[PDB]
Amino acid sequence: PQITLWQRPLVTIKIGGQLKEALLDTGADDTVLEEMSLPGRWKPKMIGGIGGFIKVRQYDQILIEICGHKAIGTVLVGPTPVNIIGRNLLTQIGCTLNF
Amino acid sequence: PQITLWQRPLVTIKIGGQLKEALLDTGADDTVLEEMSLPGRWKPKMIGGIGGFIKVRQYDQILIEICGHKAIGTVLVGPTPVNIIGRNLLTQIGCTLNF
Ligand SMILES: COc1cc(CN2C(=O)N(Cc3ccc(O)c(OC)c3)N(C(=O)CCc3ccc(O)cc3)C[C@@H](O)[C@H]2Cc2ccccc2)ccc1O
Repeated sequence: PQITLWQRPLVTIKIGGQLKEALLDTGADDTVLEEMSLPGRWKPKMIGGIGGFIKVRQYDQILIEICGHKAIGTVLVGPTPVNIIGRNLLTQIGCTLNF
Repeated sequence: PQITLWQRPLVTIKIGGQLKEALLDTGADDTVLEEMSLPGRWKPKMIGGIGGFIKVRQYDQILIEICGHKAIGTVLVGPTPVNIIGRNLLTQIGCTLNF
C-alpha cells in the first residue's frame, strides 16, 4: 500500500495475540511498545530522543504482523507515549520512502 | 528516489544557504533542527517525544531544500538530538511510505 503523510501513519499490528495501533516511524531505529508481556528472556536497555531517555525491556526474535505482513525482530517494551514501529521491522515488510 | 530503511534515512538539506544533514522522519509531526539562526519573529512551541517534552522556537514560511526538493514551511529550532525533517515538509516534497 501507499501511505501519505498528511496524517500520522498509524496501522494496526498483531503481537502476542493482541491487536494494537502503531506509528510507522522512519526516524526510529527500534520498535518500542507500551508496557505489555512478551515470551522469552529480555535485556534492559535505554532509548532516548526528544525529551530524554526511558528504560525498556528488550525482547529479541518476536513475531509481529503489520498490515498483513508478518515479520520477526526485536521489540522494546517500556513507558513510551505511543507505540512505535521502527526501521528494524519496517525493513522486513519492505517499507520504503518515495518521492 | 526510493529510500530503503536498513540504515537511517539521512539526507542533505539546505537552509539559510548552508548544508546540513537531516533525518527523514515519518514519526515526527514537525521539522525540528538543532540550534541555528533564522530570520523574523518566532512563536513558542512544545514537542512531545519519547522522553518527555522540550521547548522550541517556531518560525514560519522558511525556505528549505530537502534532498534537492525546494520547500517553504514551518521550521522548529531547539535542543533536538538530530536535525529532523517531519511530516509537515515530507508532505510538501511528495514523500510517501510504500510496501
Ligand atoms: C510529535 O512530533 C514529533 C515527535 C518527535 C519525537 N520522537 C522521538 O522522541 N524519537 C525517539 C526515538 C524513538 C524510538 C526509537 O527507536 C529511536 O531510535 C533512534 C528514537 N525520535 C527521534 O528523536 C529521532 C532522533 C534520534 C536519532 C538518533 C538517536 O540516538 C536519538 C534520537 C523518533 C521520532 O519519530 C519521534 C517518535 C515519537 C512520536 C510521539 C511520541 C514519542 C516519540 C520529534 C519531532 C516531532 O515533530
